[PDB]
Amino acid sequence: MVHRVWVETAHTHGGEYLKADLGYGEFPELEPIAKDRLHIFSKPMQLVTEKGKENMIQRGTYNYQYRSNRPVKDGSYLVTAEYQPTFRSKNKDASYCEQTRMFGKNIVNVGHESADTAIITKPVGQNLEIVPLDNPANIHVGERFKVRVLFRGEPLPNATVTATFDGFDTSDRSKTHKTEAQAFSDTTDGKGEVDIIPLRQGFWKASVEYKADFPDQSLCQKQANYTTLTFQIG
Amino acid sequence: VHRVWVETAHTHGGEYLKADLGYGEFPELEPIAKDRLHIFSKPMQLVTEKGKENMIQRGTYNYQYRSNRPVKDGSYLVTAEYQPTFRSKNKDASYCEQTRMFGKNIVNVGHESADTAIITKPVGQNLEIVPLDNPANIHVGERFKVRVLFRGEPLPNATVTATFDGFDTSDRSKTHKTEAQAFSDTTDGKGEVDIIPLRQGFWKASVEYKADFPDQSLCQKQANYTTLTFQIGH
Ligand SMILES: [Cu+2]
Ligand SMILES: [Cu+2]
Repeated sequence: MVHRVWVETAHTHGGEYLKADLGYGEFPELEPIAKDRLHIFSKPMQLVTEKGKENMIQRGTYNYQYRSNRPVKDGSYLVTAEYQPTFRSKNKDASYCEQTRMFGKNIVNVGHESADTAIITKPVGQNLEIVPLDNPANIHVGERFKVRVLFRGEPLPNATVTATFDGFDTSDRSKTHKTEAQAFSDTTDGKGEVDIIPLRQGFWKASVEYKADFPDQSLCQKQANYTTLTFQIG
Repeated sequence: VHRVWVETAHTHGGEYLKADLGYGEFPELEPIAKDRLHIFSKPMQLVTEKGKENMIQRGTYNYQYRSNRPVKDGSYLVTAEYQPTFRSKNKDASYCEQTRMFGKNIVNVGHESADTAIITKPVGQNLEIVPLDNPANIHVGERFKVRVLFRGEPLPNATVTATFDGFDTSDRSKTHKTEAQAFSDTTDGKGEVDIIPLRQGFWKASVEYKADFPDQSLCQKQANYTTLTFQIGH
């Protein structure tokens, strides 16, 4: 089971509590975070609004449910989740250390006709980050949704960005646990940007991963980053 | 980056089969340049019940081929090969790399032809996409199973992408994009993957594999780029 990270938000109208969910596992099926994984999510998910980044409270039936501190107004906001860095041993004969980090970012439009770009287009500081350059509410089927990929604050050229949606691939309860089939794939340009072309309406997840050398070679050797951006089309 | 694919005209029973060798950027057919003629030193092959036969290079442009004889209703293969070429590569050192490319097109002659006897048998391409079903039976959103073979054996964990003519067209030029894919997934332990087409049209599936060259005394690395073209819908 690969175990990737993404973020989901329920339909929220202005003035009520924004409920969100931390998906850790196989998209799009949410699952409770296991006992041996809790230390990985030591820091709660964050809500990004005009006042900035604020912590969310882990309230709900399951341990992956979060609720906003105060009610939220209409606008376009971000919900971010982080898999805190973990170290593990790998090989291939001269085993080595790898640091895994994962990030999830969800675009949430609180209120109909809300398609702001001021907040959602600003980088939030994730090691590997997908910054939307437009609001998904304006993107119809067949239109292009430009995003930028940033690694360590700089644009990432030639990075493979894939994208899928809930209901595209429907199989493999647990028999393979393989990564889901993608409905889109393309590489970023020199400015780190790529146009996602959605062919279906629904809840979409875009994904990018980068593997590189760890900065401090005297502590660890490799670093792997998996990042997703979740949004709505239509 | 030039790649190999095959296109076939709409063909009925009793007429010659016209096919085109695409060497370049899909789906723009281009004449094979003077300095590239030696690479395509063997003609495109037509695979039928009687096996593999050479096609005849007839037409205004040098990428155009016809079958030797009029073809009957059925399901046939048209294959093209970019013959192995060696080039030097630097990292710092210098090593030999052999490049080979393959293309295969499933062509149904007759409006009701959905045979599988010919198109599902491997042809012997070093890197090959073997269809396990006829695409004429595949409607939009259904699964089209293929297997990937490398040196005759199934190739697991290989990335297969797919796109169609007309998917990415914006601002295409001699120095631009339109490599965007409408599908991407990895093969399983049996080398099989289900392409899920979301639109009708002229589709191309692609896979590549970089490995060590067999005879390390002569060359070091090998790179294979392989295509499968087909029609979805009518
Ligand atoms: Cu509503
Ligand atoms: Cu016809």
